[PDB]
Amino acid sequence: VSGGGKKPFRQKGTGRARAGSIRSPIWVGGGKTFAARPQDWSQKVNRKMYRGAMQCILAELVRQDRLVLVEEFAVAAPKTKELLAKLNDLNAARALIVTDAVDENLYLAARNLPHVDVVDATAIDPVSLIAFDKVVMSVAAAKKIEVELG
Amino acid sequence: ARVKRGVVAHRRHKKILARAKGYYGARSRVYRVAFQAVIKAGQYAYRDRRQKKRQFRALWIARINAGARQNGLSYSRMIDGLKKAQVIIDRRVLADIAMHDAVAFAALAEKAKGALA
RNA sequence: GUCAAGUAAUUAAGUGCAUGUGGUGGAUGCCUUGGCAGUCAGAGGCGAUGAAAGACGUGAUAGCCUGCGAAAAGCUCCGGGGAGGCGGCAAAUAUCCUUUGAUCCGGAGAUGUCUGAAUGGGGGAACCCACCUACUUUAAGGUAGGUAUUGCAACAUGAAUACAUAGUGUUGCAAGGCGAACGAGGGGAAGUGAAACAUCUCAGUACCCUUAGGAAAAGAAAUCAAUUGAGAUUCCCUCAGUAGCGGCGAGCGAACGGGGAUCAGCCCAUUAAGUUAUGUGUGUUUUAGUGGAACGCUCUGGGAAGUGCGAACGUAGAGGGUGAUAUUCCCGUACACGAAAGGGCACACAUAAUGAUGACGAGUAGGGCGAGGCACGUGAAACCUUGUCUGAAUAUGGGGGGACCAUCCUCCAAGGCUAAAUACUCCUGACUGACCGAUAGUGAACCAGUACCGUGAGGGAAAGGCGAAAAGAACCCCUGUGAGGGGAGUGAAAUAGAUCCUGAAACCGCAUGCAUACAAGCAGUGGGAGCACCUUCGUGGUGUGACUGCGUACCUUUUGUAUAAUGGGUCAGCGACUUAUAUUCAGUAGCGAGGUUAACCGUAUAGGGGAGCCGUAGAGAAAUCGAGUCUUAAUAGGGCG
RNA sequence: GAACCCACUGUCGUUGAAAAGCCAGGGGAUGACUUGUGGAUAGGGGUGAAAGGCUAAUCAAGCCUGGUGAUAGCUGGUUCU
RNA sequence: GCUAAAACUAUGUGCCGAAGCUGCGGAUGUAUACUUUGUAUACGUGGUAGGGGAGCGUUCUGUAAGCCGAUGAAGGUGUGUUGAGAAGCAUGCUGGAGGUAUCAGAAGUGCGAAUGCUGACGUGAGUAACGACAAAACGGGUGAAAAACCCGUUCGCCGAAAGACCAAGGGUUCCAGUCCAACGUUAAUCGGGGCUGGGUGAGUCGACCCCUAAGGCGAGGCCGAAAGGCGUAGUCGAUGGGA
RNA sequence: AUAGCACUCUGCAAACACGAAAGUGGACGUAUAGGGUGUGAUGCCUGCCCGGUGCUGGAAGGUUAAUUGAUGGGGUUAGCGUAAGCGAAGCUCUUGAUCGAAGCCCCAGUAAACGGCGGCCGGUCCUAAGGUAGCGAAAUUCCUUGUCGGGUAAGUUCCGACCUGCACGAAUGGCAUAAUGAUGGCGGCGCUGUCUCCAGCAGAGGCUCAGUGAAAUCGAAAUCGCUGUGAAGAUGCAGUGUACCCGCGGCUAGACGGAAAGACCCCGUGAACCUUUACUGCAGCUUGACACUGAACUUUGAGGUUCUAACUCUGUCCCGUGAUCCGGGACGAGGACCGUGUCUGGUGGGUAGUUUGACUGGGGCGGUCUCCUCCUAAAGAGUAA
RNA sequence: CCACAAGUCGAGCAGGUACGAAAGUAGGUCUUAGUGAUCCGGUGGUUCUGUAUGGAAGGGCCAUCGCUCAACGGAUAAAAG
RNA sequence: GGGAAGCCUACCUCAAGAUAAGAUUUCCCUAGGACUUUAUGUCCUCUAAAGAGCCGUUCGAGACUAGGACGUUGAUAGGUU
Repeated sequence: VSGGGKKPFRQKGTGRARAGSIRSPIWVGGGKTFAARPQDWSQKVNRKMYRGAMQCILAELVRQDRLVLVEEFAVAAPKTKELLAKLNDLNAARALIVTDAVDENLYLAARNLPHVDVVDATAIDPVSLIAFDKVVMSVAAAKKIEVELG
Repeated sequence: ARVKRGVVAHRRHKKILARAKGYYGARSRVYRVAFQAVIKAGQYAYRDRRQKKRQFRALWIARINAGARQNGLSYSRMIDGLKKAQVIIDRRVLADIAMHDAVAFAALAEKAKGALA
């Protein structure tokens, strides 16, 4: 805090409580007692623990019937209405779409849809797998995730 | 996450001041004095919940003594006579009867002195 | 009816409690043209062609702020844009400008007083006094240019002193000052710890001085290693709190080897890579901008974006605003276009110049004396620097491998240049936050480094909020043509009426109900009559409390406190066990005789990266052995396993 | 013995008219005198007919800013059930 | 207050008397059996320094483009009600736009004290005091209001300063009109107060200028790790000389 | 402080002081001058001691530094040896003979240098020497209000004198002294409200009314006396006595009243400043060795004589130049000295950083601090002052 | 016996001894006081180590020496008011 | 029975807040309605006594108060003689 170098008044004789600086944390306008600094909040996760958690999440989704397997999922043109109809026929209005590769047309079509996101097979994360109501997965993506074992 | 204390602190102080209603001067206006006053009131209540039983037993014994001496007995002799006669009516009911029904108390005293004889 | 005894009711000068209604005061809640910390990408300077920082002027009205400079809220040209505009506090008003294209936005020019390195001399900064040229005036002046010092170069001139040199002058060129952090170099403490203190530590830290660049420094082995192997410099992870140093105290603390980031070498007189300027060419980026989809009805309401019912766009459901909560009302967003003129960066050519007084390194290596640096404090002390005194050989030669000698291995000093990986943020653009929300966050959200204090260096505040829109209360009344209020009127709301959202507490009034003027103390607590109001009429509710038993505050510190031991006038707001790293133990989860990665790469919480760490075997000072080992002559005994 | 320069006694004043004074008396008053303007000496230093006196109401080592959040085996305080 | 006691000695029969014991209702810790149980039985439940266990509230992040809200959120102020507690819930009035379940996550997470910090307001108390004991009185005027302003008639005080000038220092305080909220230790129509407008005229007065003292700076120069010290020629510097 | 007095240093580029140096003051002075130290007009004067510390002068005897490096002993390898082992030279580790100054030890002088001027019963011991003049119950005398005289009715003060001076004394001056002093003590005249013993009066406050309007303090108060109890001196506890509610003018006995985290005392392994023959450094001063540093003749490694060319001059003249700086040149006087750098011995409260124990019927002074035996010690062990 | 660091008693086993004919006795003295940790150095020995290698210097291990550190569990090599 | 400057009376002053609030003399007030909480009941109209005070002139009484005298039917104060 700016200033505060000098003793405000002498140690004895004035009748006041003794003080050393006008920027003491007791005083209004003084420094904070334990001042914070920038922090790093990342934790370490064991590789095996992460992979096991992903496996458990996928198995729970399967046995809860929130994972929908589809042979092929492609879009003809970058059209939000076309994508919306394609998801509505599958009954997956709120969904995360996982594909072996991310087609630019599909990405552009999905960008503006609320509660719809599209990811590559190698970019799935545990929070995304849980947040969405359904996960629509292609067979090729399922095979790659199989090879990676979650 | 900076936390302000105003709402909770105000609620606590207001509850203490509400419990301090009716006291004299600063005891019902000033938080420090009011807070000291409420604790002392609680301590007094705890002690007096024990003192009350003794005070009421003393009152009953005095009234029974008056009735017995009206009927020609002392309190101790009347109690001993009732114990010997096996009557187990307690002092609260005995004092109530002494206050409100002279004839029944006279009958009880007759029973006690008959057992003493 | 008189008299006499006994015993009720009736007063409030003032006060207490409760409730109602106010005042003062400015907490709380909600909010934000202000802060804090970062990521990505730039940039890393300005100045004698006069800087940073200031003084004074400049307006129809002109005090302050902003802009500008006697051409003075502006002038000229080029480009954009298409209906308002004459900067803000700050309304009104006037004169006005503008589709013959204003205001406004971007680029390039013109002008640019005085002080300040200030540079014609001087000086108490914003002032005083000059000289010389050219033109101009006829009076006592005006215009423009010039007139500092130091260093270098050329020229001229020139003493003691004969040649000369010193000195002196003219011309041309260059430098000085300022500013955040980072770099390099010259000097360099003490508080503190060691539970005292002097060696030591703190620490080459704080501070002072000089001086660069966008980075700097270092750098191509007279280097390490010890299987005869590696191969310039810099930075990160390990090795490792190990080997060592140390009043062997407190403490200080490596290297070798391994894993990464980045990778690059070139010359000493005919002389290289590289770097810096100038011009040209090509490519990219940047300094204004243009277009840019799609909503209706009904209910509540002051107001609809809110309820209910249906519809449309989406490469656009980011954000902001509009009278309450909007993808379809406005500005915008995704996307697609766009530059007269100027700037940056990249690559390639031409010319300069530099590299580049230097051609294999002598007062040098080594030595005696005193110091300093190396993790290393004189130690068994190698190696580096040198204040003083000395002093080689020179490839059949010389340096090193931690005292010293021999053998081996390795390198060639006494001459130079060199990018990247690394360090930082005065500043610019965009974006972000389990950061703050007016006692917080910068000292400063507001005309703040201001008011104020000090001779001076210096120190250093407080102060945000009417309403959607001023629609900011015409007119009447009391009053001093005042202040203040009462009506009327505006507004959804005026107890939103100007220091105006909400309006808590301390503190101070008025009103009603009950108690209170014969009675002694932490002011309550357990009982308890009477009264007033309400009432489901009650074994009910609210207020009060005659009379009565018991009863000497709180905190701290102490053997022990009502203590006449400490602290507190009261209220509201703020105020004290945290953060990073290492280690040990306990829970819990994964894997399990195995477990786990670090730096780093990676459009990146994934996936790679096995160097390293812990566990799996002890004994011994150690060499050495090993389910054993040490001691011993001992296979005895015994200690650790 | 006036001006001027001092400060020996007493009363008052002591939240003063005043952070050193007023009143009544007192000393020197041509000298080692008093005084204006402008200069010099700077902190382990200055100056001192010497009291550790004075050096901006501060002196057995001035003031300001930094080291600095010095250290304190001492005192105080430490917030819901 | 007490004397064949209400004193002392000895004996006896009753009674009073504690938060001790018993009775009735409720809560909780540990252990043993029911071979989950939340159930019975048994033994426990005063506590400073300390150790252990379990919870309540506050701010922010996800869940949350969800749920509540102008038919009224947060905040403020009453009332009723629930739990063993920190606390929870419902609703009248005020207020006028936000709030946030559940389960996880992170903390600027709880104040009565530190002669603690900032602001506001009390008690003393309508108390002390209103700053030289040179001194005032009356008539008229103006004005809402006159002991204090203006005019007039009397009285008193200074007169080597309580009068008249200059330097330093200050900076509009000078003059006129107008106003009285704040300032003036009272009121004020008055003012050194607010507002508006005026006012400073030099060859001879002073400054500037010429000249120098103490002293300062100082081309070259001497000296010093750097910064710098001293100093020659010069150049400044009045408190002095020059119409 | 002072005029006067004394001691001492200083030969001029003075001693001394400031400054890192250049340089500046001393001083534009020259021993009748300048610095330091003590005493303090004047009159009479100023005794004894040189053992100690200091200062001055000698000595070349003993001790001692850097420098120098004679001897002795190890390490290593050519080679000689069956082996053990031996082992030159060369490098290297160590040992340290000889030379070597000042200082110190030693010998004298010095007190207007710092200092000293006794003991124990006439005597004796011991000293370096044992107080001269003058003065003395004093600015010095504990005992002490010593004793005597004067003053007073009565005098712990005053004056005179005496002298068993606890513990005067001659330039840290002795004894006096005219004049002088807002100087200390004592006694008189006049005078008085200083007092016996206070009274009256005048002005300014106090008090009342109108206007403005503070302060320190403060846990909360429905805030009596007495005797007792009690963290040991009670408004608040126990017993008892007294007392209707509330102001105003006075008063200061209590509220251990207000004010300032006691300054006395102790403690902290706190602070600061001052002193010294406390410890350890440094500045300053001083000695020798090496360098700057040369030549020619002599004597018994050292000493001497001479020279000039290094170097010095706060000496003269000339030039830059209009100049008491500075530089160059010419002279003159010195001269291998002086002086400076590195190394080294000595001195060094000038200056700096620090240390200087604890127990303890408070602290200090005294005593104690580790080990063995007995008692206290209560019939096992252990048990404090 | 004991906070630690320390202290005390000890049968018996192996080797080499002395005295006794022998069974045997002897690891100082009737016992309990006669003492000083660590660090740093000195001397003797050693089938330990030895910074490229062979040596060496230095270090280790075993035995032993230098304390009125007496404020005697011993703050420094070195300290009064 | 006697018996002291000592005790209670006696002398002077205060004294019924002596809540136990005492005593004596003298003086004053003798009207109508409405209603319900049917009671020393509350509201209207009429009435206002004996006295006390405010105010004024003042005091040998006085800080302010209190106390004493007087207010035209009058000597209370000033003036006048």
